[PDB]
Amino acid sequence: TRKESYAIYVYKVLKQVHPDTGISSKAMSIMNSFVNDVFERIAGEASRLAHYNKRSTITSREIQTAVRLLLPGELAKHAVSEGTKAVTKYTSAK
Amino acid sequence: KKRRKTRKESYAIYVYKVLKQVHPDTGISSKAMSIMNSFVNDVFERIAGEASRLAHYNKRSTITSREIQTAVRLLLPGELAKHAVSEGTKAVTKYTSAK
Amino acid sequence: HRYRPGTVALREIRRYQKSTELLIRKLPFQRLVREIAQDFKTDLRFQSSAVMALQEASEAYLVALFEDTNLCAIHAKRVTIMPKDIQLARRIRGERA
Amino acid sequence: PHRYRPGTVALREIRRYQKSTELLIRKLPFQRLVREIAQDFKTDLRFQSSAVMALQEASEAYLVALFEDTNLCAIHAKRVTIMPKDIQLARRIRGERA
Amino acid sequence: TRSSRAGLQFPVGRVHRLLRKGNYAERVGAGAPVYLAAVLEYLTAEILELAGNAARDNKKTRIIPRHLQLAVRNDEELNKLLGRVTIAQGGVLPNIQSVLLPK
Amino acid sequence: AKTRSSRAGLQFPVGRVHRLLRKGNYAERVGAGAPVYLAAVLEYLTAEILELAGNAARDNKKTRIIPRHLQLAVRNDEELNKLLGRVTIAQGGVLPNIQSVLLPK
Amino acid sequence: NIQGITKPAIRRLARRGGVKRISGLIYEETRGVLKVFLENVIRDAVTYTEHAKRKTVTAMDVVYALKRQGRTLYGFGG
Amino acid sequence: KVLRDNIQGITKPAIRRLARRGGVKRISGLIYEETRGVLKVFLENVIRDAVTYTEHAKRKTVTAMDVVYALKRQGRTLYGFGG
DNA sequence: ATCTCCAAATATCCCTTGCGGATCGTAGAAAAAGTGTGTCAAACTGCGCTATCAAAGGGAAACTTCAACTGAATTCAGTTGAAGTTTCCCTTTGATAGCGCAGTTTGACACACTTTTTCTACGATCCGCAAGGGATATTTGGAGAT
DNA sequence: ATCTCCAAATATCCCTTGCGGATCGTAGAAAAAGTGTGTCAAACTGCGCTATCAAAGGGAAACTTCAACTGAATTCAGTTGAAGTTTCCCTTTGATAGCGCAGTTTGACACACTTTTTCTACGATCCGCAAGGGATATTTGGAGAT
Ligand SMILES: [Mn+2]
Ligand SMILES: [Mn+2]
Ligand SMILES: [Pt+2]
Ligand SMILES: [Pt+2]
Ligand SMILES: [Pt+2]
Ligand SMILES: [Pt+2]
Ligand SMILES: [Pt+2]
Ligand SMILES: [Pt+2]
Ligand SMILES: [Pt+2]
Ligand SMILES: [Pt+2]
Ligand SMILES: [Pt+2]
Ligand SMILES: [Pt+2]
Ligand SMILES: [Pt+2]
Ligand SMILES: [Pt+2]
Ligand SMILES: [Pt+2]
Ligand SMILES: [Pt+2]
Ligand SMILES: [Pt+2]
Ligand SMILES: [Pt+2]
Ligand SMILES: [Pt+2]
Ligand SMILES: [Pt+2]
Ligand SMILES: [Pt+2]
Ligand SMILES: [Pt+2]
Ligand SMILES: [Pt+2]
Ligand SMILES: [Pt+2]
Ligand SMILES: [Pt+2]
Ligand SMILES: [Pt+2]
Ligand SMILES: [Pt+2]
Ligand SMILES: [Pt+2]
Ligand SMILES: [Pt+2]
Ligand SMILES: [Pt+2]
Ligand SMILES: [Pt+2]
Ligand SMILES: [Pt+2]
Ligand SMILES: [Pt+2]
Ligand SMILES: [Pt+2]
Ligand SMILES: [Pt+2]
Ligand SMILES: [Pt+2]
Ligand SMILES: [Pt+2]
Ligand SMILES: [Pt+2]
Ligand SMILES: [Pt+2]
Ligand SMILES: [Pt+2]
Ligand SMILES: [Pt+2]
Ligand SMILES: [Pt+2]
Ligand SMILES: [Pt+2]
Ligand SMILES: [Pt+2]
Repeated sequence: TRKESYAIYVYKVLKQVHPDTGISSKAMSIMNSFVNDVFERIAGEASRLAHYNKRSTITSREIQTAVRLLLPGELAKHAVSEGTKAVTKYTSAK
Repeated sequence: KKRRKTRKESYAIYVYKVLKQVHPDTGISSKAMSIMNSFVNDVFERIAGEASRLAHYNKRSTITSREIQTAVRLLLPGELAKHAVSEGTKAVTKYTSAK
Repeated sequence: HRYRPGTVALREIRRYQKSTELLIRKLPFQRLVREIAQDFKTDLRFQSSAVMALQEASEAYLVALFEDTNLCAIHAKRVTIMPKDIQLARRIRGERA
Repeated sequence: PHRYRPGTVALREIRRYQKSTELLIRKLPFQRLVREIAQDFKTDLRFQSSAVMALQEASEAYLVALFEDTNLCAIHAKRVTIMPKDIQLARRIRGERA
Repeated sequence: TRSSRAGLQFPVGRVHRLLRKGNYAERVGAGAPVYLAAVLEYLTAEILELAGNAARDNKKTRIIPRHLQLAVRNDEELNKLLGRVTIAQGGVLPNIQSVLLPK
Repeated sequence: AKTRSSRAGLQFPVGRVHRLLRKGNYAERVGAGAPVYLAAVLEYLTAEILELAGNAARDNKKTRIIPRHLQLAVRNDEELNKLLGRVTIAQGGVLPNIQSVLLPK
Repeated sequence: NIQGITKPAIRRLARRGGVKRISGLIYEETRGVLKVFLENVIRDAVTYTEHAKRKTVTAMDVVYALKRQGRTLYGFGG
Repeated sequence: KVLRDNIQGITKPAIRRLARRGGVKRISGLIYEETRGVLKVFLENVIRDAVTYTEHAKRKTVTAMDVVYALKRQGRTLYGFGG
């Protein structure tokens, strides 16, 4: 049966950032843990936010304030800006 | 009337019933009532939270009394866990008796 | 008549470990909360209970920290709490790197 | 015959073990301990070899971190030597009980 | 009411609604609210039991926050359960370290 | 432009992130921008760690990234270190570090 | 404002804490520590406020914020 | 066959090596039994939860994911074995 | 100050594997496209409660006075843990084979959900009265002096 | 070890206010009923976990010797605490001014759902080859010794 993983996307991003560099299989496993880990923390807090505010839906707004709550200072700024910029670009299409 | 001042919902009256059951000549201040109301919500979430994860982990779509039970075993320390599993199993035995 | 150094102290300890009253004066503390909030978002109000919440949380925190700091002091055969005690307390807690 | 001063080999060992990442507890001993403990909770349990490896990774991590904190407690008391009361102090402040 | 069929004071129907609204899972079995209500009831029984006694020991007929704090901190297992909780207006257990006392 | 990643300008997979938000019981409904914003955030953080681990592999004369490089990366960076303050990277070791008083005098 | 948290107040706190003798440098340190604490919680409390599109920090916004820092508080809407 | 006294498998050299990684220069003789106590309490707690996860799955084999979930529960998240 | 020597670092060759870059063929999942439907954004509104104010007294915070006792430095001796040596246990490695059981598969259905009418528990609002607050006196448990 | 002397504890009475019962009215729980689909029981299976064995050898245990660290003992400048006088601001009380939170109504639109078309990503597999990593020898930085 199929085992889903972020390994391909992590390679892609690794090639952009360090184009002559490889990643060992354990190292990849950690990266895959990190991504599921962070996904969980963000979707979790976003979920609380919508409940706290009597709302049925998770929107990029909740993801945003979940990010502000979870990521430390400078990392929240850049991720907020990488995130809004991707949504803008995405709407600008279809 | 017409404009209704909303409606807060607590466990205050069930907590009061149980307090009678165990201390008939004892009563409870509204501040302490508020504390017990927090406790119940706090524990409800801690439990329902684990159950929810247990259901996900095991690729199932339902929170049954089996998940509540093991949620409880994960959440509560030694003797509290043992008693809580009694009172819970017993209530379900009894509830499904009644028809 | 003089009480020896340490005796009124021990009396104070007994008194406060018996009461539940907040030990910081309400108004200075309220000004502090508003000063701080102001640095994050301007033009903000507070439900009275929220400041209350913040003062309960703040004091429980500090009281619990002096317990920890006090132990570190004793660990070093001392009786006086010093900054190095709070610093170690906070480090071992993982509050501080 | 040559003889290093006490502390010299200790310092060099700290360097060696801080450079590297291998598990420091022996593998068969550790697995026997896990099985013993598992058993007191439930007879007839089996273990994926990687379940034991996860446990060992978590346990070496926990203890290495605890010794870091124990050392800070020894140094705080103007000693260089870790002692039972240092760990007890570290564990109390960390909020670990039992 | 399902509460009576189960012998409980705590509201089996509400606990059931609250489980469906909290997005815990797609579906909620019929046994699950009962068992949860039962556990909620057991634990609130267990606190008030000890808190009551603390009101006695302190010569009062009304439980206040400080009795909840004494109930809790004097009981090993609840102390654990509420390790990361502060009870507003509870204060602390009287404790003074040996070495601080006079000989 | 077919896929929602391409549309958004992303390597991380908007389609997969959408599905996991839905099948994870976070809320009844999931807005259109949410998995986009979230895939963007997941991609940024992985790029920031891989960047920093990359440097670490190179400083240790190495071409391929291993868990010790991730560990050195995370703990030498004040902010990643905080984000993962309660995390254990299997096979990472610790930072080299010896308190002063223990050095030979 | 941080000097509103006065020396005698910090002493009372330290006494509930079980402290007999207090070095004079302790009163500044505690002020530093309380500021860091209050900042972190208020930062998050305000985050929750902004998200609800409100201008008033509520008791719940605080309770939520203390829950996030792993410091659950009972008695205000928990 | 009966399993007894296995915490003595955690040897004196092994505890010393862990202290070294932790920067410890001098170790008092009483440390080794304190360390066994601590490790034992640590493992009893994680394993207890791992085994509950296992019993819930109606399984007899404890998996990496039961351990990974147990550690997450204790607030000691582990990367490198799933999740 | 200068030599001696030990363990870690560097240099050499060889070889195993785990990786990254293909090419593949193939299940499942993303997207495209259509349609049914409920969430929530706005706009308008009442009033709950936050902010503010003005004063006045009371007690708390600040500042001052003194010396008790604590923390920090110095010195030292017995204790104790580090370094190194020797002996041999037992862990590691590599392969084996038996099989216990994890995880996939498949039909039958109990069981949760969803919709709609009836029954009713629990929230809101009210306030008399006693549990507790506060004020004053009297007792008791200790501290500090001689 | 015995007398003087505070502050906390206990006793006691009179005032204040929030408990906790009672009244009333609705939002939600219960009953009844048609609906499908996740769960469960039961059959079948081969990954991989347990068990064993055998050989090699890396590392643990137990031991001697002694360097140096721990902690007991002593000294004392000085930093605190206790208590007195002085200065300042916090808490209470009584509203009045109005912000903005949250109640109500609604339809436009956005997201769910379900079917068909399109292609991404996973599992299975080979391959150039630099990356390692190991076994074997040598050189090297510096601790300790002469
Ligand atoms: Mn009773
Ligand atoms: Mn046993
Ligand atoms: Pt609330
Ligand atoms: Pt997994
Ligand atoms: Pt491979
Ligand atoms: Pt590969
Ligand atoms: Pt297909
Ligand atoms: Pt469409
Ligand atoms: Pt509609
Ligand atoms: Pt005055
Ligand atoms: Pt005065
Ligand atoms: Pt001293
Ligand atoms: Pt000596
Ligand atoms: Pt010895
Ligand atoms: Pt040795
Ligand atoms: Pt076989
Ligand atoms: Pt099965
Ligand atoms: Pt079927
Ligand atoms: Pt009375
Ligand atoms: Pt009274
Ligand atoms: Pt009284
Ligand atoms: Pt007396
Ligand atoms: Pt007396
Ligand atoms: Pt005396
Ligand atoms: Pt009231
Ligand atoms: Pt109605
Ligand atoms: Pt209704
Ligand atoms: Pt089906
Ligand atoms: Pt079916
Ligand atoms: Pt041999
Ligand atoms: Pt050998
Ligand atoms: Pt050897
Ligand atoms: Pt002196
Ligand atoms: Pt002096
Ligand atoms: Pt001074
Ligand atoms: Pt008005
Ligand atoms: Pt307005
Ligand atoms: Pt609004
Ligand atoms: Pt409508
Ligand atoms: Pt090479
Ligand atoms: Pt190499
Ligand atoms: Pt090599
Ligand atoms: Pt040299
Ligand atoms: Pt030298």
